[PDB]
Amino acid sequence: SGFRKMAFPSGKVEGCMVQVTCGTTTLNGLWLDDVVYCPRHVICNPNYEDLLIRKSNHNFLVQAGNVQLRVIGHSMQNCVLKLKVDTANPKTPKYKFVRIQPGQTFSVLACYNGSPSGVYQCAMRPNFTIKGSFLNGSCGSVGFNIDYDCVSFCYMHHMELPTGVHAGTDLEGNFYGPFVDRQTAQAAGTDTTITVNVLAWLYAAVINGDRWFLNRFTTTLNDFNLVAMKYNYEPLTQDHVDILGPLSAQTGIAVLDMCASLKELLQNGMNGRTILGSALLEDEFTPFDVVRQCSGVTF
Amino acid sequence: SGFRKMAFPSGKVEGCMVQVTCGTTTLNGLWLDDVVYCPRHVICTSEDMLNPNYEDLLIRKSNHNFLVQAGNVQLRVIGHSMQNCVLKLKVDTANPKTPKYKFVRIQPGQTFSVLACYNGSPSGVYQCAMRPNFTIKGSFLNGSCGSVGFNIDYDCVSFCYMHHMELPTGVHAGTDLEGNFYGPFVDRQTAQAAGTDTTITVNVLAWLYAAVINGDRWFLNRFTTTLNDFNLVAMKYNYEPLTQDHVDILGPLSAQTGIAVLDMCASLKELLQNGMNGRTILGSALLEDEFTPFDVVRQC
Ligand SMILES: CN(C)CCOc1ccc2cncc(NC(=O)Cc3cccc(Cl)c3)c2c1
Ligand SMILES: CN(C)CCOc1ccc2cncc(NC(=O)Cc3cccc(Cl)c3)c2c1
Ligand SMILES: [Cl-]
Repeated sequence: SGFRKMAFPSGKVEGCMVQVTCGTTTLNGLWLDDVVYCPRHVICNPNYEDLLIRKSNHNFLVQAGNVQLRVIGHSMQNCVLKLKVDTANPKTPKYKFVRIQPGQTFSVLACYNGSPSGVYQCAMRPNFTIKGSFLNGSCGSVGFNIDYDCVSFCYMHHMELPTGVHAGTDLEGNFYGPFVDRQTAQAAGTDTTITVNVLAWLYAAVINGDRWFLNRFTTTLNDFNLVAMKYNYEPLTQDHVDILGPLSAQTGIAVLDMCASLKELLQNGMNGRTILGSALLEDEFTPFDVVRQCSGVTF
Repeated sequence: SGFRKMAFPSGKVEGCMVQVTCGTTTLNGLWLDDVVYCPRHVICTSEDMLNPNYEDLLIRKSNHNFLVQAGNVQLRVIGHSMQNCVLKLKVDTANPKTPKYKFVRIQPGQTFSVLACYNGSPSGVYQCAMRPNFTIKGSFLNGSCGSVGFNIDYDCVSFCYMHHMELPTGVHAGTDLEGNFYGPFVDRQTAQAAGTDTTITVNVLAWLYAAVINGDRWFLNRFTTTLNDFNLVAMKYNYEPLTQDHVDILGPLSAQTGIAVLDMCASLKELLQNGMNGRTILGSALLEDEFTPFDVVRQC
């Protein structure tokens, strides 16, 4: 029993964190094989290729623990700077660079000065921002998932937006959202609730003995979406319905049956009650996260 | 900016998790130097659990009865002893991944990270607090026994908890790394219930200071209170009594924000009386008590 916001064990990622200094700027790098990846704004209207041509290898000070790494080359790929180093990381794990979709969750290893300080779980919002916990010096901190023994790197922190939310890129330097790496007026779009995740979390509550919100009713997918659109909820697709299949079979509650409960929770509230210790409807657990936490899959 | 429930990086602890098998039972062990620590109930059957005589069950065991597995490698047990509710298995190999560590006993209200394991393999990490009733609201399934709770302050891992059992209400009970249970619990299948739980008042106050640091002041009021008047109101909402130690410990946050501890106590009294009125504090619709004053100073 129990339901916590759970992160993947961070060990394979900790062995990759390095500190990158260029001039006055100091941020974090991800050392995989003989390449260190970090936000390109470490060299900072910035014409980045023009700023980079002026730089030489010995301008970038890379520090892995108490050891200095020697930069032997550098290139830029989108908004990430790739520093070729003289030493391959012996702690390099089995890895992939993956681009995630909004609604998908991942673990964040927050670092300052190449040293990991905390791990937390979070979701890529529909507006492409992440509601993270980051201070100055956290840039270059990475987001990941683990599949067996393969670490899938999906996010690298770049900046904080005026509302306190965070923006960054995949490990190929492509931003998530309509954001740019520079000092200019940028705002996060209006956010929406990840409907499929709230439903998965309602199924997790049923599995943990919380059934007060269930009813005898059902709904059509169109009628549910007409209601969901009124409450700033993401539209529920037939793919979402298919993906919720295993949880529906395990609990004996049809997806459109659980949708009718969510409909009543939106129109009438919780009435002083809680679900899984929460007074709000939680959307940062995917259907897979619910299944993994209620089966015990190890890494 | 931002405020998340954050766990310590689990890497130093992952390198210590092993699988311990004794007969039909399989649980997790903590391999530090040449010793593997695990719950002593690994020697028990489900029948034995009612009234087990551990000394009697252990005298009948030999080193080769305990199968210890570290990854794909089998460890050879060369000795065994019992210390309170923990079984200490002397192994022939010292763990090369052994970090700098301490065994610490925590007090209720203190937080720690839990690395949940099944079959000696870590599956997840989460942050949680030792409740005033000595239970932990964890996320544990069958096979999680032997999973540990820790804090990693600076370069040292301070082991403070080892999982032993789940209580009928879904909450968890365990020991410090010396085998001493937290709470009036026993490693026995007897009628045991968690006491009535209370809110960790000092932690809610620290979390209110964290919200002020992050720009949220809607909950503040022009009132102050005496410590006694605050505790008389707090008791009625099942809140732990706030002591003068708690007031002293909240000093740095009080100085940083410019809000006196008894002034913040006045906001909490009002919040307990009025609720949130559709508003949230740090993205929460409830008053959060699993962030200590030290956690707030570390994260903000
Ligand atoms: C001096 N004091 C006010 C600094 C604290 O500021 C902060 C505070 C919190 C931060 C959290 N994450 C990431 C930061 N970094 C940035 O957003 C830097 C930046 C600026 C313009 C464009 C880009 Cl791409 C990146 C954070 C900086
Ligand atoms: C359905 N049931 C028979 C399966 C087991 O379910 C569970 C489910 C969740 C569990 C979480 N933590 C720890 C468990 N283990 C124990 O409580 C084992 C035990 C029993 C009596 C006394 C002691 Cl000291 C220890 C959990 C077992
Ligand atoms: Cl303590």
